[PDB]
Amino acid sequence: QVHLQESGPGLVKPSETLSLTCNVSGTLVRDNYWSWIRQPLGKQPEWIGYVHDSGDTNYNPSLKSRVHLSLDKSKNLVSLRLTGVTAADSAIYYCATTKHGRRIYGVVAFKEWFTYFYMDVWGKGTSVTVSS
Amino acid sequence: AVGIGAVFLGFLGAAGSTMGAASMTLTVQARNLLSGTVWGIKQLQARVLAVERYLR
Amino acid sequence: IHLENVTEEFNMWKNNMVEQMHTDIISLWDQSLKPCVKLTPLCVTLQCTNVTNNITDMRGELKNCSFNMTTELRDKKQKVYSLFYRLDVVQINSNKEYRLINCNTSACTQACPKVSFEPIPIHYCAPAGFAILKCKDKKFNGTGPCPSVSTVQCTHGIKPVVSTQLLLNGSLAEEEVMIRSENITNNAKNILVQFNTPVQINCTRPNNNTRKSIRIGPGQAFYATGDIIGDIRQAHCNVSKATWNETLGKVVKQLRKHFGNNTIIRFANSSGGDLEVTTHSFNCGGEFFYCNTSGLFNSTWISNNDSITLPCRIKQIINMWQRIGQCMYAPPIQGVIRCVSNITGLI
Amino acid sequence: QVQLVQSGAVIKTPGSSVKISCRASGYNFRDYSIHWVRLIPDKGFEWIGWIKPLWGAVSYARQLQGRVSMTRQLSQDPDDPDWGVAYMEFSGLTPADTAEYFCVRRGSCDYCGDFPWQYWGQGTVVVV
Amino acid sequence: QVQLVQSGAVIKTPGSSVKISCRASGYNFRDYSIHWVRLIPDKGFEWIGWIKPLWGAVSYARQLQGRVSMTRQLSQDPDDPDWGVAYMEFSGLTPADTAEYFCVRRGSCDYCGDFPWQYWGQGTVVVV
Amino acid sequence: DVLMTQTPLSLPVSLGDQASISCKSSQSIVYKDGNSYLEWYLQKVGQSPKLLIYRVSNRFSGVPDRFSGSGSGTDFTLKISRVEAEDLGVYYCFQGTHLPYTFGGGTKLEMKR
Amino acid sequence: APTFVSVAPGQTARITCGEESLGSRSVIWYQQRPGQAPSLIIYNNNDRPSGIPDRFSGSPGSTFGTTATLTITSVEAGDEADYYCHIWDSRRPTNWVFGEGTTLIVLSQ
Ligand SMILES: *[C@@H]1O[C@H](CO)[C@@H](O[C@@H]2O[C@H](CO)[C@@H](O[C@@H]3O[C@H](CO[C@H]4O[C@H](CO[C@H]5O[C@H](CO)[C@@H](O)[C@H](O)[C@@H]5O)[C@@H](O)[C@H](O[C@H]5O[C@H](CO)[C@@H](O)[C@H](O)[C@@H]5O[C@H]5O[C@H](CO)[C@@H](O)[C@H](O)[C@@H]5O)[C@@H]4O)[C@@H](O)[C@H](O[C@H]4O[C@H](CO)[C@@H](O)[C@H](O)[C@@H]4O[C@H]4O[C@H](CO)[C@@H](O)[C@H](O)[C@@H]4O)[C@@H]3O)[C@H](O)[C@H]2NC(C)=O)[C@H](O)[C@H]1NC(C)=O
Ligand SMILES: *[C@@H]1O[C@H](CO)[C@@H](O[C@@H]2O[C@H](CO)[C@@H](O[C@@H]3O[C@H](CO[C@H]4O[C@H](CO)[C@@H](O)[C@H](O[C@H]5O[C@H](CO)[C@@H](O)[C@H](O)[C@@H]5O[C@H]5O[C@H](CO)[C@@H](O)[C@H](O)[C@@H]5O)[C@@H]4O)[C@@H](O)[C@H](O[C@H]4O[C@H](CO)[C@@H](O)[C@H](O)[C@@H]4O[C@H]4O[C@H](CO)[C@@H](O)[C@H](O)[C@@H]4O)[C@@H]3O)[C@H](O)[C@H]2NC(C)=O)[C@H](O)[C@H]1NC(C)=O
Ligand SMILES: *[C@@H]1O[C@H](CO)[C@@H](O[C@@H]2O[C@H](CO)[C@@H](O[C@@H]3O[C@H](CO[C@H]4O[C@H](CO)[C@@H](O)[C@H](O)[C@@H]4O)[C@@H](O)[C@H](O[C@H]4O[C@H](CO)[C@@H](O)[C@H](O)[C@@H]4O[C@H]4O[C@H](CO)[C@@H](O)[C@H](O)[C@@H]4O)[C@@H]3O)[C@H](O)[C@H]2NC(C)=O)[C@H](O)[C@H]1NC(C)=O
Ligand SMILES: *[C@@H]1O[C@H](CO)[C@@H](O[C@@H]2O[C@H](CO)[C@@H](O[C@@H]3O[C@H](CO[C@H]4O[C@H](CO)[C@@H](O)[C@H](O)[C@@H]4O)[C@@H](O)[C@H](O[C@H]4O[C@H](CO)[C@@H](O)[C@H](O)[C@@H]4O)[C@@H]3O)[C@H](O)[C@H]2NC(C)=O)[C@H](O)[C@H]1NC(C)=O
Ligand SMILES: *[C@@H]1O[C@H](CO)[C@@H](O[C@@H]2O[C@H](CO)[C@@H](O[C@@H]3O[C@H](CO)[C@@H](O)[C@H](O[C@H]4O[C@H](CO)[C@@H](O)[C@H](O)[C@@H]4O)[C@@H]3O)[C@H](O)[C@H]2NC(C)=O)[C@H](O)[C@H]1NC(C)=O
Ligand SMILES: *[C@@H]1O[C@H](CO)[C@@H](O[C@@H]2O[C@H](CO)[C@@H](O[C@@H]3O[C@H](CO)[C@@H](O)[C@H](O)[C@@H]3O)[C@H](O)[C@H]2NC(C)=O)[C@H](O)[C@H]1NC(C)=O
Ligand SMILES: *[C@@H]1O[C@H](CO)[C@@H](O[C@@H]2O[C@H](CO)[C@@H](O[C@@H]3O[C@H](CO)[C@@H](O)[C@H](O)[C@@H]3O)[C@H](O)[C@H]2NC(C)=O)[C@H](O)[C@H]1NC(C)=O
Ligand SMILES: *[C@@H]1O[C@H](CO)[C@@H](O[C@@H]2O[C@H](CO)[C@@H](O[C@@H]3O[C@H](CO)[C@@H](O)[C@H](O)[C@@H]3O)[C@H](O)[C@H]2NC(C)=O)[C@H](O)[C@H]1NC(C)=O
Ligand SMILES: *[C@@H]1O[C@H](CO)[C@@H](O[C@@H]2O[C@H](CO)[C@@H](O[C@@H]3O[C@H](CO)[C@@H](O)[C@H](O)[C@@H]3O)[C@H](O)[C@H]2NC(C)=O)[C@H](O)[C@H]1NC(C)=O
Ligand SMILES: *[C@@H]1O[C@H](CO)[C@@H](O[C@@H]2O[C@H](CO)[C@@H](O)[C@H](O)[C@H]2NC(C)=O)[C@H](O)[C@H]1NC(C)=O
Ligand SMILES: *[C@@H]1O[C@H](CO)[C@@H](O[C@@H]2O[C@H](CO)[C@@H](O)[C@H](O)[C@H]2NC(C)=O)[C@H](O)[C@H]1NC(C)=O
Ligand SMILES: *[C@@H]1O[C@H](CO)[C@@H](O[C@@H]2O[C@H](CO)[C@@H](O)[C@H](O)[C@H]2NC(C)=O)[C@H](O)[C@H]1NC(C)=O
Ligand SMILES: *[C@@H]1O[C@H](CO)[C@@H](O)[C@H](O)[C@H]1NC(C)=O
Repeated sequence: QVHLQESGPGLVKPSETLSLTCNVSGTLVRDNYWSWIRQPLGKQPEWIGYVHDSGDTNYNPSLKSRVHLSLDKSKNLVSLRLTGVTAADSAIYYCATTKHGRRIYGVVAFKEWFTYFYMDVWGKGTSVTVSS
Repeated sequence: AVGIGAVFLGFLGAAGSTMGAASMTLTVQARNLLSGTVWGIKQLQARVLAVERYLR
Repeated sequence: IHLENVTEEFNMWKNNMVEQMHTDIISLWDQSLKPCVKLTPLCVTLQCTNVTNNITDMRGELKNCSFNMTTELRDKKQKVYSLFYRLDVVQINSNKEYRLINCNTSACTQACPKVSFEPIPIHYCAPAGFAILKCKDKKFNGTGPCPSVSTVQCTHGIKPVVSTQLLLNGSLAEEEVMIRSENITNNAKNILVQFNTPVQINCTRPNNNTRKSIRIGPGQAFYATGDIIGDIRQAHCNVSKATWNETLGKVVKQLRKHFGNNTIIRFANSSGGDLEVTTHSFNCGGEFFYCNTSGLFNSTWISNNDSITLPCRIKQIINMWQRIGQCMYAPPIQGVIRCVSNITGLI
Repeated sequence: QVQLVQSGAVIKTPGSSVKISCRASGYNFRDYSIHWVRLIPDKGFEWIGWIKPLWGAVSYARQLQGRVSMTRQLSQDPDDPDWGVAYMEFSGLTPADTAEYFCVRRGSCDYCGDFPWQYWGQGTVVVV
Repeated sequence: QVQLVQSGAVIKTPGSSVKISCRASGYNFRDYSIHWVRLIPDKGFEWIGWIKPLWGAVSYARQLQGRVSMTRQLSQDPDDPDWGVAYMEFSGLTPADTAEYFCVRRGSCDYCGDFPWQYWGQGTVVVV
Repeated sequence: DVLMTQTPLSLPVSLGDQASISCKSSQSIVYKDGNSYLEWYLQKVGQSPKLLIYRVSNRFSGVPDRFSGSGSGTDFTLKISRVEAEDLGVYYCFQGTHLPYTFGGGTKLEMKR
Repeated sequence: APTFVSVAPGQTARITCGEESLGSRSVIWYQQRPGQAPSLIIYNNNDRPSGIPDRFSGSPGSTFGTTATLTITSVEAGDEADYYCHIWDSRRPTNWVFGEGTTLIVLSQ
């Protein structure tokens, strides 16, 4: 049983920085692996990035330029930092853990496997609407 | 079983036996000496070489 | 016809029958390519891209090449795509621009798929006037007197394989593993080894191809690798690790006789050179593998379940026996193929 | 006849690598082995390695592995199928390798072995 | 081996025409004759006609002329010179022709005649 | 040399069942006659060994019809129809073409209890 | 663009989502209730976690040239929500955006 929740400004001007939070309940942050999901209304969701422990972090190839993340190690939260909000950022933001597995299809010593992530639980979501 | 005597009436079987015992089975080496598109030319040339050697 | 009380000096190194066989196989192998289609018009500028794959930025190994090609009529032409391996295209100097590797020296006849490559046993019947002797001594070294010979009119079953690092399906010795040489203290001569127990090898190619016919010319059809359905997976070979350790134990037990009982026999991989003398070459269902064998030949030997994988690379064009201007284009074959072989010995 | 032309003399620095081209002409180069040997002054001869130019299978001395590489270049035109080139690249040079390097070919006889060396190169002088 | 694949079962109307494709594979199709035969239930066997696929010379039964036609298709590529196709188009269908149609090939022996039928088709069920 | 092996090595078979033992030939055994010269041997203990059948098909005179043999040049076997007490003994496979003449190992049919 | 599949309550409902298969796949199905976050239902091609019943079914991911399908048996009112596919293809690169969500609706409201 977990309970996770973010807290941001929710009312953002274009060309502005942005930040969010991740409280913990049931499980701390150093154990599991964390991700970020956004969803515009009437659209399929979009999976921004994921962070591991010990600095393993990967992002979108589209959002590779601007977004930056970190953890809050002593205070037991997860941060976020986005750069240059435009009209294509109005989406309800989420928080989620992730569990990863291998799907081996061939000879293991020839690197013929690939990790696949899946979101076991979910946050409750906050609307961060861009405000011109 | 075939029998060891079929060695001596066989081809070249008396090659290790003595000179007084090869003369009885001496005709088998005489008989098996004769009878027995590039590949056709090779086999034809070998066969006419064998019959020229026998005729010499 | 087993003879008796007879001694004939044998010498396999100065033998002439092996030289006649090496001439006859080359001449007949050239005689089994003249009716097939010469692949002159396919030698053309290729425009190639990467095959559809999650490319990782560390391997090529497949190329998706589009090019112009003539049709049944002489006037018209058609854009057509194929899949070539990376060892057959060379970047001549947007998407890149390649050519085949044989185009610099000689166009090459492809092999008609009605012609199989598999060996059938070849006997050698002696002609009239001559005869063929046969050693039967189980401890026959290779050179010197064999004190138990037997004349025969026609030789045993010899299946012609083609292989470089370690010979396959080769009549194995009976009492124990044997080694053979000419002068063992000489370096230029190879040291042949014939086993007692056949260690087993399994080789395969997991890529499910799709053979596709392209008409180069009227009456001439070209067979191209059309598509890779399924998954992109590298070709490999497997031997049993326990039996291979046991078989190297046998050959190390045999090699210590000629060199002294207190020596450190160790096995290394190949020193280098061209492709098909370092790697392990053979054919498998009509398609030529090249398998890296560093995974077998690393050990050391002092005086007192699993299976080894080893990767394989594939060429479609081959140049065996290294002539001036003759290669051939082995056409791809439909579906996943695999073949099983006993290892008779190694060189 | 049989001719073994080499490249000229060369001056190298310690730590560098030298490449010597033994061009062979007059026989079928795809048949007979090429050997490499070096005369160290006031130390004698020393063998280096052999190469069989049908494929390029090579072997080297034990105390020179990790330092020497040998390649070859066949002739692909059918109008001159005889000539060929051997290449030796000797790396890890020390001042002890100031020597004179030779490429040789086998005896041409059917009775002679492999190491009796009939034909010789002109001699590459290497000074480190 | 010798294989004689046919087409599947078919349902036709009275007055229509049926086409059945006997594909043959495993021997040289330009040599041996193909025959067609039909099993009528509770009436026995009945021969239909033969076809020699070297040119396509055919013959039919007397009580089936004006109703049946047979063609063939050779293989023209030299990479697969063996396989071939036979076609039977049976017209003027009545409910009496509800039957099971077979294509056959000759015996492969040099002693056997023409009508001893070694290899058989899988069986096309025709219901009018 | 054309040594053979015998599969299996000992079968205790009850009185009235079928026993079948095979011998496998490394080289083929074919003479200029065409008939594969192999013999089947039985030896009751402390005696001289008899002959069970000839080549594959012909039979040694003075032997009942409770013995049959089969083979096709490469690997050979028997079938014994009914078991007696005299069928105790040691069995062998013997070659007749190439020198030296090889043998099988030897099987001992036993009783069941 | 969200396609509608409608079936009687108690029947089977099938959902297709995403590009046709090229390599070996690992599909992941979600479930979006209106006004909430998603909720995972299938995590491997067919395996499902605890708390989600076995009346759901996934297409196996060892078939090439097909489409990833989710099969629902014995539909109900609580299962009337949106679905999402997320394919990890061993040949095509990383999908950073989910498939098109087909809204599931049941008749006789
Ligand atoms: C030369 O030698 C080399 C090496 O010696 C050979 O290389 C091998 O080649 C194989 C094929 O070429 C290749 O096989 C792969 O293996 C895949 C990996 O499988 C392993 O991992 C499975 C998952 O692990 C889970 O469990 C562990 C703890 O147990 C956890 O830690 C993990 O986190 C996972 O939760 C594991 O299940 C599996 O074990 C099974 O197989 C054993 C074999 O004896 C059984 O003893 C054991 O009990 C397991 O059996 C389960 O699974 C089988 C599946 O076949 C099932 O029948 C049983 O009932 C039982 O449920 C391994 O340990 C594997 O994933 C691959 O199989 C999937 O992909 C193929 C692709 O076509 C499908 O056809 C296949 O059906 C299967 O799909 C299934 O799963 C999909 C994904 O979930 C699903 O979508 C689909 O619907 C199916 O349900 C395939 O077998 C070897 O990996 C490879 N390497 C090695 C080291 O062996 C080489 O082949 C040799 N060369 C030659 C010529 O022979
Ligand atoms: C070292 O030695 C070993 C031992 O020989 C070598 O391994 C062999 O390599 C061969 C490769 O050259 C390989 O041969 C291929 O086999 C393929 C598999 O299919 C065969 O095997 C199955 C199962 O074993 C068998 O069921 C099939 O047919 C049997 O039944 C028919 C009856 O109709 C018989 O006619 C047939 O002979 C066989 O008989 C079996 O049963 C009888 C008893 O009744 C026994 O007495 C027999 O011994 C046997 O067990 C298959 O025969 C197969 O796909 C390959 O055939 C394709 O390729 C050849 C060209 O080589 C071509 O002529 C064929 O027509 C066919 O091509 C067509 O189909 C393709 C696919 O659709 C298509 O792409 C083509 O275009 C054509 O249309 C071929 O026969 C052999 O199997 C293995 N041995 C083993 C045990 O696996 C090893 O290679 C050697 N090492 C080296 C380095 O060479
Ligand atoms: C090696 O490299 C070659 C190129 O050098 C490559 O060939 C090309 O492959 C691609 C696929 O990767 C082909 O592109 C597809 O072509 C098909 C077939 O086109 C026919 O149909 C169109 C319809 O308008 C006709 O106009 C045309 O004349 C053809 O008759 C198209 O159907 C494909 O469209 C689908 O994919 C698009 C991708 O964006 C989608 O946007 C689109 O909506 C289509 O999707 C629909 O159909 C899918 C298939 O049914 C279905 O899965 C979807 O769900 C959806 O319903 C696409 O244009 C291209 O044509 C090939 N070129 C040639 C010359 O053949 C090889 O594939 C490559 N091989 C390897 C192994 O790397
Ligand atoms: C494959 O196996 C064959 C054997 O079937 C080997 O052939 C012979 O090998 C033996 C030893 O392995 C060689 O024998 C040596 O010969 C020396 C020369 O003397 C002989 O010749 C002279 C005339 O030239 C005769 O007068 C004399 O009587 C001999 O017949 C001997 O001097 C050697 O003596 C060794 O033993 C004594 C004591 O035991 C020592 O004091 C010596 O120092 C020495 O060690 C020895 O007897 C023989 O020459 C080989 N013959 C041939 C034709 O080769 C092959 O060598 C082998 N090949 C491979 C590749 O494995
Ligand atoms: C399709 O192929 C791509 C190939 O780039 C593949 O992307 C990579 O996947 C792996 C695993 O999913 C990612 O994770 C790596 O592997 C382990 C995981 O624990 C880590 O040790 C790695 O860290 C090393 O590499 C980092 C980047 O090089 C370094 O920053 C780090 O310090 C370590 O050296 C690493 O996390 C890997 O990040 C991606 N690559 C990229 C560029 O994102 C993808 O998974 C494949 N997808 C499918 C569906 O097959
Ligand atoms: C390797 O790839 C080939 C094709 O490139 C695969 O062959 C295909 O296999 C299927 C079934 O095994 C064949 O049958 C088809 O089945 C469907 C099922 O509904 C049916 O609707 C079709 O009409 C057809 O009968 C299919 O014909 C065959 N493809 C061809 C071109 O013959 C093969 O399965 C693959 N093998 C591996 C090991 O990956
Ligand atoms: C025999 O074994 C040795 C090592 O046990 C092999 O040497 C290895 O050769 C490869 C290249 O042939 C080296 O790979 C490296 O690749 C990277 C990326 O391309 C490149 O940047 C390097 O310069 C180098 O080429 C590898 O380092 C090397 N290993 C050692 C220890 O030197 C040798 O290839 C084996 N022989 C055969 C025939 O396989
Ligand atoms: C030839 O055989 C030797 C074994 O004698 C192979 O050495 C083995 O190399 C692998 C990695 O290349 C070792 O695995 C790992 O090594 C690290 C040390 O870096 C070790 O700490 C790990 O626990 C792990 O084992 C392996 O241990 C090593 N074998 C031994 C006995 O130490 C060598 O790789 C082989 N050559 C080739 C080309 O495969
Ligand atoms: C490679 O050499 C091995 C020898 O270790 C060969 O294995 C053995 O081959 C013989 C005949 O080829 C097999 O005998 C068979 O016995 C069965 C018993 O019912 C019979 O039905 C067959 O007609 C045949 O007589 C023997 O079982 C087999 N041994 C094993 C362990 O498999 C092997 O055939 C050679 N070739 C290859 C490609 O591996
Ligand atoms: C095809 O594959 C090649 C080889 O990976 C790609 O070319 C370069 O690959 C390296 C990685 O080894 C990258 O660092 C370079 O950026 C690549 N070059 C370019 C121009 O992208 C190549 O990108 C692949 N794709 C195509 C379309 O050629
Ligand atoms: C035939 O073409 C090949 C392929 O380009 C040539 O081989 C290359 O030659 C250049 C310069 O001679 C070298 O830098 C490359 O390393 C060579 N590559 C390979 C794979 O060998 C070859 O020289 C050409 N030969 C002729 C006679 O034109
Ligand atoms: C090579 O392949 C053959 C055939 O797949 C393997 O032989 C079988 O191996 C399995 C276990 O992997 C056994 O259960 C079977 O009884 C074997 N059958 C036969 C006829 O031998 C063989 O094991 C493979 N060799 C290696 C080294 O993996
Ligand atoms: C070498 O050692 C083996 C040990 O098996 C012994 O049989 C043999 O006689 C020894 N030979 C010599 C020359 O020491």
